[PDB]
Amino acid sequence: SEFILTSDKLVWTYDGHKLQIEPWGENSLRVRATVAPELNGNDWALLPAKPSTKVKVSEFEDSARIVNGNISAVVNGRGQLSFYNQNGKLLLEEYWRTRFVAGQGEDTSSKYFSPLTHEARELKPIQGGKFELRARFESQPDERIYGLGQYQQPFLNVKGCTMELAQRNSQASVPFMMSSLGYGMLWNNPAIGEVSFANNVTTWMARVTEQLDYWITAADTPAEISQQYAAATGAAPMLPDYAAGFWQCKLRYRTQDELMEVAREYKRRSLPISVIVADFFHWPNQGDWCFDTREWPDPKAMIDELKEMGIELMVSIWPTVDNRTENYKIMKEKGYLVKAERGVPVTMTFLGNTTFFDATHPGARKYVWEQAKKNYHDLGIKIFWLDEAEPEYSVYDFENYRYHLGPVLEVGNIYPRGYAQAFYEGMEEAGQTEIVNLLRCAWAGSQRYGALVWSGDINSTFGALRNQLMAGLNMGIAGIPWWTTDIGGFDGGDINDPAFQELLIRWFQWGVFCPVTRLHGFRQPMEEPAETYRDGIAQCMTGAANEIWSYGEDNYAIMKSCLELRERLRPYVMRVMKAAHDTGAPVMRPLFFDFPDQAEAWQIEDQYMFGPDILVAPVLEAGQRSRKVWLPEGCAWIDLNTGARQNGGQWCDCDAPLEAIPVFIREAAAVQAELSIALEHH
Amino acid sequence: SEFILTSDKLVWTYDGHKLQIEPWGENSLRVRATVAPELNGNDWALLPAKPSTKVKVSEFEDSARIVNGNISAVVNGRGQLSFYNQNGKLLLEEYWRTRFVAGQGEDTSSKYFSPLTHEARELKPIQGGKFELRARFESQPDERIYGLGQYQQPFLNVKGCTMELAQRNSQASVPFMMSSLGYGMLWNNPAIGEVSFANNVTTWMARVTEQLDYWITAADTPAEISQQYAAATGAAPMLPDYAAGFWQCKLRYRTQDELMEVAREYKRRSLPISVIVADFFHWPNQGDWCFDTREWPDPKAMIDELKEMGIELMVSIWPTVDNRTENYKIMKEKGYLVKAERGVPVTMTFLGNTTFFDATHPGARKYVWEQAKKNYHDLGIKIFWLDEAEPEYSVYDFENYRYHLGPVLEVGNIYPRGYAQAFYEGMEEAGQTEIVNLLRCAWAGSQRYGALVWSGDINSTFGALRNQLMAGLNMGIAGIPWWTTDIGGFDGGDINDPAFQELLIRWFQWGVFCPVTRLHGFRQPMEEPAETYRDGIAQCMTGAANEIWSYGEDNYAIMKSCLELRERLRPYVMRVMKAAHDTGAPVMRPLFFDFPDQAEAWQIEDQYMFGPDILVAPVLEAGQRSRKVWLPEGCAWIDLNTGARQNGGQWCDCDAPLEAIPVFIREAAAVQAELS
Amino acid sequence: SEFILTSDKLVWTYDGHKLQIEPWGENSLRVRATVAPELNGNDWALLPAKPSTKVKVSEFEDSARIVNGNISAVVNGRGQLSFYNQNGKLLLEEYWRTRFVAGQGEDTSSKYFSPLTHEARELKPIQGGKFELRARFESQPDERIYGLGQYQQPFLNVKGCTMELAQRNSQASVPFMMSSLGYGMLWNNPAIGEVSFANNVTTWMARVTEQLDYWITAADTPAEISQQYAAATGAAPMLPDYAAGFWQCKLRYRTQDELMEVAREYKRRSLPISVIVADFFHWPNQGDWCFDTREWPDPKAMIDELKEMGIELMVSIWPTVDNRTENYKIMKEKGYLVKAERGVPVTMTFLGNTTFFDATHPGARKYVWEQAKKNYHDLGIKIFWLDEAEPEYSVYDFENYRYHLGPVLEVGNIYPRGYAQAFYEGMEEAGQTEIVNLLRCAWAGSQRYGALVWSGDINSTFGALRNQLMAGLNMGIAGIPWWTTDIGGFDGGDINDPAFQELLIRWFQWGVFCPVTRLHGFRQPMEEPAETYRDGIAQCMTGAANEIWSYGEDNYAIMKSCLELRERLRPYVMRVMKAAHDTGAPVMRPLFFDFPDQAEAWQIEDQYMFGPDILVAPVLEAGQRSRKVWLPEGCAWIDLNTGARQNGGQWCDCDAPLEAIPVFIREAAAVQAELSI
Repeated sequence: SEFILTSDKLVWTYDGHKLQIEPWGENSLRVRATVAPELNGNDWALLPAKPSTKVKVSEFEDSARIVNGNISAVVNGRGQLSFYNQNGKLLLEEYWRTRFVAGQGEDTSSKYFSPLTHEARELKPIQGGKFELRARFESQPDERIYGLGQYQQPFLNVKGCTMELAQRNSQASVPFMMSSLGYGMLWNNPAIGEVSFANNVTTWMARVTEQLDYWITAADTPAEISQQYAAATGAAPMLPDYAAGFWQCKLRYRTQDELMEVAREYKRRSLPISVIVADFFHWPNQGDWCFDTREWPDPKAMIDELKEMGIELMVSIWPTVDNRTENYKIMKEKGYLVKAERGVPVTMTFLGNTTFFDATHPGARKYVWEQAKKNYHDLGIKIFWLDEAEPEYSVYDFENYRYHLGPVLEVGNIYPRGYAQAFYEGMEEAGQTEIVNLLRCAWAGSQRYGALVWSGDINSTFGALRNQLMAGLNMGIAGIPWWTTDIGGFDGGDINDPAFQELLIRWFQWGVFCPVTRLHGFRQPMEEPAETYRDGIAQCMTGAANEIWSYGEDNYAIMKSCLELRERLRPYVMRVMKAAHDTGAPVMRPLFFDFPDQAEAWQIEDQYMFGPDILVAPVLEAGQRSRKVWLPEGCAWIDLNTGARQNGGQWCDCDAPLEAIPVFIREAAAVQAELSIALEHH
Repeated sequence: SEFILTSDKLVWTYDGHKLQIEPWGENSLRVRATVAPELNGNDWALLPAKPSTKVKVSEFEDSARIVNGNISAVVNGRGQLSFYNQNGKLLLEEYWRTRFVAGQGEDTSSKYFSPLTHEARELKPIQGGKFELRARFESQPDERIYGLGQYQQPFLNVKGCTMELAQRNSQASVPFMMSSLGYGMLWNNPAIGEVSFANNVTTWMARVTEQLDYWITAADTPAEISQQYAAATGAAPMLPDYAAGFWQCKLRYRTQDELMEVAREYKRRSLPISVIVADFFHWPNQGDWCFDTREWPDPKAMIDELKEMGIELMVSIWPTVDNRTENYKIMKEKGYLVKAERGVPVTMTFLGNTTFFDATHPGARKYVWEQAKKNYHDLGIKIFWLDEAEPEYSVYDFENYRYHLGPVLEVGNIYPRGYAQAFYEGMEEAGQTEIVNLLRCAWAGSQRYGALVWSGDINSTFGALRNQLMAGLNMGIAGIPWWTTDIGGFDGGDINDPAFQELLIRWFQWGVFCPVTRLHGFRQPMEEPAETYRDGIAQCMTGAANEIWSYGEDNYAIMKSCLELRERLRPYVMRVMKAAHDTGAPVMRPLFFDFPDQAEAWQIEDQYMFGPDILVAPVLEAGQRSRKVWLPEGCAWIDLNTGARQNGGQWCDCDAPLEAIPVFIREAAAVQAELS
Repeated sequence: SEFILTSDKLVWTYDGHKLQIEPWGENSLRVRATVAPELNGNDWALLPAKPSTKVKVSEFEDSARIVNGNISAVVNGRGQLSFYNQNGKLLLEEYWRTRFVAGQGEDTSSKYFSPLTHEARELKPIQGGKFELRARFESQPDERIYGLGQYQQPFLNVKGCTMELAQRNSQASVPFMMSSLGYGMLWNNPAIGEVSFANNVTTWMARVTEQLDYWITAADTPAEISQQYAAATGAAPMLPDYAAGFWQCKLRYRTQDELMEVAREYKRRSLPISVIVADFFHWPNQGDWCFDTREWPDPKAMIDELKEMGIELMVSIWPTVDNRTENYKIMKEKGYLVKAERGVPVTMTFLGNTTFFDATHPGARKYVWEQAKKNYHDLGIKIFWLDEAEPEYSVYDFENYRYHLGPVLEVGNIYPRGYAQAFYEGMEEAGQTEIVNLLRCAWAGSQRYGALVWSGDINSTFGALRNQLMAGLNMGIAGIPWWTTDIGGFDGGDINDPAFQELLIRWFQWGVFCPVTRLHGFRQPMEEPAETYRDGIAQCMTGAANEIWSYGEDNYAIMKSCLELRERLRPYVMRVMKAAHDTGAPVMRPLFFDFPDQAEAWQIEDQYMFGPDILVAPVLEAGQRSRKVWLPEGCAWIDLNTGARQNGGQWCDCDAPLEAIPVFIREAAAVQAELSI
C-alpha cells in the first residue's frame, strides 16, 4: 500500500483502489473512494468549501492522519479508516472482517480479523457496467441517530431502523444523519439504495455508482453540526412574511368562482388567511401548465382581487406531460423527457398517459419554468405547488427509467432537488426575492432552492399524525427547516365523522406549531365529475368541503382560535425563520437541539421545541384529555393555556382538553408578551 | 465419457451434459441435450410419435450409432454428432472448434482442432437463472435452405441469411427448415433467438431455455420431408369449401349497413363472393368481444341476410383487453393476462391502454373463446380473424414480458399457436368441422389448429409483392399450407393512383393462384372518425373503398375475370387442399417440390407450382409486359391464356400484358378440362 | 379475490398469485406463495407432516381462517395474512403499505394505507428467470428474537439486527427463529439472501427463488416451540458416550508418531481423553481422501492402539478435489463437482487448484462417502471432521457458482446439510449407530444428520469468546444442540503469551459447560514445512503445541481440574443429550428456556443454562476476578466451587478467580449428588 500525502490532503492507494480524504469546511472532511483511474467531478450536494487554514497531515508507524479543527481521520497501513473528535473520542470507524486486506495479513488481536471477508469500502463491479457500493461502519452501543429525511414510521431515533434511499409519495430521502456521538454525516450520492443502522453493523448501499463519496463533520453541540451542514450544502433563504400565515387548501377548488367564494368568506368572517390554493387538474391537459379558461375565465382578475384581500394564490404544478399536448411534441423533440428503458414509453397513467419532464436536464428545467412563467408567474402568482416531486411513477421500478444524468439507479434521488431548482432559479432570475415553493419531496440541499416540503398523501389517522411528528423533526435535522403537513392528513377523513373531527382538531393544534400552518386534504364524501371525460381527457373529481367552518360550530370555534394564535406567533415565527437562514437550525426541533446536556431530551420523542422558546407536547391519541409533559431544566415555563408559571426540571400531569394541547413558553422570552398570556384571579 | 444404450435410445454423457437421441416417427430422430439433472417434459410442437419400424442402436470401438430407417446419427467418444442418410451420405455435422473436449485431447488432424473453443451444444449458464443456448453446425458450400416461416425479404433460398426467431407484425417464426442435402430440421424450442445460416457456420440461438431440443428427418424427395414433418407436428385439417372462394375485406366497414351494401352490390352484379369481413373496432371497447349496437344494430339480421346470399361473415378478434372493461377486471382476477416485468402494466397503447390475454394459459384460452362464442359463434359467425397474433406489443422488448408458461424470452414464440388453439378447440367442442381462422402469425404446428396465415401489415409496393411470394413459399415448406396476403398490400395504396392500380392488378392475378384469394387493405385517401372520442374511448378511422368496382372500368373487368377464373379453379383447389391434409404437401410450392431432379427448379425463385398441375410466373415489376418463363422437363404445358402447347425443358419469352400473368397447365391434368 | 377452501387447506388467489396455508405438524402451519402455475415439490428442511388433530377451515364475512391447535391464520379479502395463538393473541402480521391491493382500494383507517406501494409477499420477476422474493412483516415494539444460526456478533436477542442468509467460514445460516411473542418461524428456503429484523419492519429476502415457503408454530413455552420445530425438521440422534469426553486437537499433528505421542502422553499423565484428531493435509492430495503413508505408515495400527487406549480417532475430510487427482477425472466425468458460471473452473486455490464436490448431488454424496468408507471407516474410524462445509470459496461470489439443484443463489445454503447427510447416511448404511461428525456449517435440519457444529476459524480474543457464547446459544434455539468451539479460538494464540494463556483458561472453563469440550487451534509460533513443495503439491504448515501441559504448570493444573470436572459431568451431559434427542431441547440454553416467566431471563445474555440444572456465568473479560450473577427464582442454588447454598431470586456479587468461573447447581438435582459423590 502507498500513502500520497500533502499538507492538506490524504490519499491512500492499493491495487487501483484510491481513498482520498480532505478538508471540506471547518471541522469537516470529505471522503471519496474509487477503483476507476481517477475521481470524477461530481460534487452532488456539496458546495465549494471555504478553505481551512490549519489542516495537519502527518504519518506515523504504517499510518497517516489528517486533522481539520475538531475532526481527525486516521488511515492505517491496511487502508482502514476511523474518525475522532478534538478530545480523541472515537466518532465513527469502518467495519472490516477479513484475514487479508491491502496485500497484508490482518492483525489477529483485532475484531477486524475474520474469515467472513467483508470490506468497508466494497466497490463491487457490475458486469459491463459501473459499481454496486456498500460502505460498512461498526455500530456503537451508545449511538442514537437522527435525520435521513422523511420516513413514515414512529421513530425519531432511527438506530436499529433501515431506510430506503429512494423517493416515493410520502417519503423523502435527504441523507444527512446526526449522531449522539458528536458527528454528522452526509451520504453525498444520489443513487437508489438503502441505509441500515442495524445493531450489529451500519451499511450504506448504492445500487449503481462510480465512486464512494461522503462528508463528515464534528462538533460538541447539535446546533454546531446543523450550522456546519448548512454551510456545506446551502442555507435556506429567508422565508417571505406571507408564508408564516394560514394556508387554505383542499382537493379541490374546481372553479375560479368556487375558490374566490372561499377566500371572500374567510374575509367576510374576519378570519386570518395568507395563502389560498388551486389544486391539480385546473388545466386543460397535463403539460399545458395553464388555467383552463372554461373553469377559470379570468385568472388575472382573481389574482388582483386576492392581492387586494391580502392573499397570495398558489397553483398546482404537475411534472407530467400528456402525450397529446403540444408541449409533449416539443419536449420530446428536444430530449427533455424522462425515458423508459423497456416497455411502453409512459411513466404515469393517472388521468392519461404521461411522461415526467426530466428535472436533471438543465434545458428541461428552463423549458418548464418558462411555461409556468408565461402562464402563471407573469400574472402575479408568486408561489408554486411542485407536486409529484419524486416523481410518482405509477410503478416504482427504478431500474426501468433513465435521466439526463444517467440511470435512475445511479442518480435518481436528486430529481426533487432539480424540480425545486427549476422554479427557484427561474423566479430569482425574474426578480423575486424570498422565494418559497411547496415541494412534495427533497434531496440533500433542497433547502437552498426554497423548498417547503410537505409529507404527501398520508392517511387521516392518529397513527399517521404520530409518524408525521417524527418525520418533520427528522427532516429538520436533515437540513430541511421549511416543512409541513396536510392538517388532518390527506386520505380518508369524512367531514361528518366525530372520530375524524377529533383528529382534525388535534392535528390543527399541532399545525399551529409547525413551520408552516396549512390545511389540506381529500375529504369524504367525494364527488365524481359531472362528465367522466371531456374531449377524451379524463376529468378529475373533488373531495368534500375543507374550510374551518365545515365541521360544525364547536370545531369552528377551536380552529378560529388556532388561526388567531398563529397570527400572534408570526413575529416569533419570522425570527426563528431568520435563524434557520442564518445558522442552519431547524424551526421545529427535537428537545436535544436546545437541551443537549439533559438525558431526557435524547429520549423523549412526543415533545419538541418550536424555536428556542416554545415547548410543544402534541396529543397523539383519540380520546386523550391529559398527558405527561417533561419541562426541561434551566428556565421556568409559562403555560400558554392558563398563564401559570412552572419550574423547569420536572414532569407535569398536564391537562389536555379537546380545546388545547399542552404548550409552554420560556419565561420572559419576547414571545410571551406577543402572545398576551394572562392569568385571571376569579 | 459414457454411452447408455438401449434398443431404441442413445444417451451420451460427460460432466452432467446429457445428449439423448431417439426415433420420433419414421425416418426421423429427436435430439435433446441438457446439463440439468434430467430432461424436462416439454414436447412443444412434437406430437407423440408412432413407434418406428427398424430402429437399431449400435456400439463401435469409440462411437455409438442409432439408425431409424433413412436417417442415422453417429456420436463419437468425444460426444460429437453427425447425421447420415441410408446411402451413407453426410447430411449434417456439428461444429466444434476446441483443443480439449469431453475430457480428451482433440484430434489435430480434424477441422475440429482449434484454440478458439466453440462447442456445438453450448448451454451457457445465465447467472441466477437458466441457459443461453447455441447449437452450431458446419456450413456446407452446396447447401440450399428453405422454410423457417414468413420473413419480409427477397430470398427463397435462405442460405447466407440470418433470421430472427421472434414474432412481429408481418413476420412469423415457424422454425422448420428443409435442406437440399436431403434432410429437414425442426428447432423444437419457442425461445426468443436467432438462426444464422452464415457461409462460415450455422448457429441456432435461444436466449433463455432449459434444454436443447430438435427434430431431424431424412428422405430422397422434398415431398417425403413435408409428409414426415406433418406427421411429427400435425396435419392441416381439410379446408372447408367456402374458404376457396373470394374473401372481400377492407379497413374498415364501419357499420352494418355499410358492410351489407357491399355484399348486396356483389350479389346485384352476379359477382362471386364467399366471405365478407368486419374489421377491427366494430366493438364498444377492446376486450368486450362483441358488436357495438350503435353501429351494428342487429348482427343476427346481418348474418341471416348473408346466409340467404350464400356468404359467410368473418369478424375481427383483437387479443387486447382495455383496462376499463369488465372482462379486464375478471381476467385480471383470474390471472389470464400477460404481465409486464417492469414499468406500467400495459402491453399496448393503440386506442386505449390494453393488456393482451395470455394465449399460453389454458384458462385464458377458454375464457376468450367463450366470450367469442357467446357474442359471435352462437349468432352464426364461424370464421374468426385472429389479428395481432404475435402479439403486437407497442414496444417489442421481449425481456419485459412474461406468460403463464414463463418469460417471453423462454416461451414467447408459441403465443400465436395458443391463440389459434383457443378458437380451434372451442369451435371443435361446439361441433364445427373443417375449421379455418385467419391468423396473423404462427409457430410450428399452427397448421393443426386450422391457421390460415396472412402476411400482415406490409406496404403496397412491387418490392413488397416480391417479398410476399418468397415468404408464402417458405411458409409452405415450414408446414403452413393455408397462407395468403392482403391483395394490393396493406398500407399506402391510393385508389385513384394509376401506379397503385397496376400493382393491385398484378397482385390480384397472383392471388387467384394463392391458397386463399383475399382482397384487403387500408386504402388512401383515409377518413378520420366523425368524433375522435366517444365516452372517452378513442374511435377508429377507415380507409377508402376497396371493392372490385372501386378502381375504374378496365380494372373492374380484369378483377371480375380473375374472380370467375378462381371459381373454375375451385375443384382443383379442393383436391390440392385435400392433398395438404393427407400428405403435408404445401399448396403453393417451390419448383423443386414437384421437379426435385432438375437444377433450374432449385435456382428459380420467381415462379412456383400452384399444386402439381399449374405453373405460375407472377409479374413482379411495374410496367413489365413480358417475362422469361422456364417450363420444367417431363411434360408438355398448355398456355392458360392462349391454349398453345409447349414442350417442357425450355425457356419462353412469354407475353405478360396487364390483363394476364403467364400461367401454364400440365397437359392432360384434370384441371386442363376444368379451365377451358 | 377468491378463496378455495377444503377441510384442511386454505388457498387464496388473485391475478395468478396463489397463497396456500395448511397444517404441518401439531400447532403448526406451512405457508407457501407463488405466481407460477402451481407450487413445486420442494420441501427443503420440512419432513413429511404428521396429520394434525382438529384442523378447522372456515370463511367469515370477506375473510377465511385456518386453525391447527394452538395456531391460527386469518386471510382477509385483500389477501393479507396474520397469525394468532389459542388465546387470540396476535403473533405475527404481514406488512402492507399500499392504496390498492388485490383489485380493491385499501382501507384508509388502517396503517396498511399508504402510497409507498410495498407488498408483504413480493415476488419480483427476474428478467428471463425466476423471482427475487421479499416477505415483509410488521415489527412489534415488545418483540425479542432468537436463533437464526451462528453469527459473529455480541447479540443473543437479534431484534434490531440484520443477518446474511449465506454460509461463510465462522457463520451458519440456520433460519429458524423463536420470538418472545410465543411463536417460532422457519424460513424454508435455502436461497442466498438476508433477514432484517429492523425496528421499523421485518424483511426476509431471497435473491433467486421459485416460491415463498415458511413454517410457523405456536406454543406457550420455549421448550414446546423447540419440540415442535424438532418434530418438523428432525431430532438430533442420541450422542455416543465418547463424544461427551475430551477432544484433543491442533493444527496439526503432521505424522502418525506425533499424534500417537500426544495420545500416549495424555494416558501417561492419567488425563481424560476420549477423541484425538488428525487435522488437514495428512493426505497425498486434495480429493484422495486417504492417509499419506510417508507420514502415516500404518493407519490401521494407529487406530487399533488408540482403541486399546479408549480413544477414538477423528480425521479431517476436505470437500475439495485437486484437478491433478484420479478422483477429479472420475468425478468430472460423472458430473459430481460444483461448477463456476464464469471464469476459470476452480472454486478454491488453497494449496492447489481445487473444485468442491457437489453435496446437493446424491451421486456425489455417495461417491465421496464410499472413498472415505474405503480409506478410513473400514479401518475403524468412527468420526469424521467435515471441514470447509460452507463451502469456503476463495471468493464468496455466490452468483458465480452452480450446483446440481440449481444456482448457488437459489439453493446454496443447503450445501452443509448435504455434506453432513453424505456421511451420516453412509455411516448408518454401514451399521454404525449414534453417529456424530464435526461440521463447520449447517442448514435447517442438519441436526438429523448427526451434525456437531463448531464455530470455525475465529480469532483468539475475549471479543471472540463473547460472540461465541451468543452464537452457540442461538444455534441451540435454531435446533442445533450439538455445538462447540475451538477452546482458545483458532487464530492468533501465541502459547508463550500470558494474555493468551488467560483467555485460554477462561475459554477452557466455559468449554467444560459446552455441549462438547474440544481443544483446537492454530497456535503461534507457526512452523513452515521443511519443503514448500513435494512432487509439485504444496505442503501444509503446522502451528505450535496445543496440549494442556503446553502452557506452564499453573495453567496445566487449572486445565487438568477442568478435564476432571468434565468427566464427573458426563452422566448429566448424556441425560441432557438424551433430552435433546427426545424433545428438541438444546443443551446450552438461554435463561428464558428454563425460566420463561421471569423478566431477567429474557434480558440477561452473559449467563446460560447447561441443561436444566446448571447455571453458568462465564468470565468474558481479561483480568476480571469477580462478576455479577443473577440466580433465577423457584429453587435454591448450590455454588459449585464452595458448596454454599443461596436462595433463588437475587443477584450475587460473585467471586471469579482465575481458577474458576461462577457456576451454580439446582439444589437437589441428581447432578448435585453426582458432583459431590
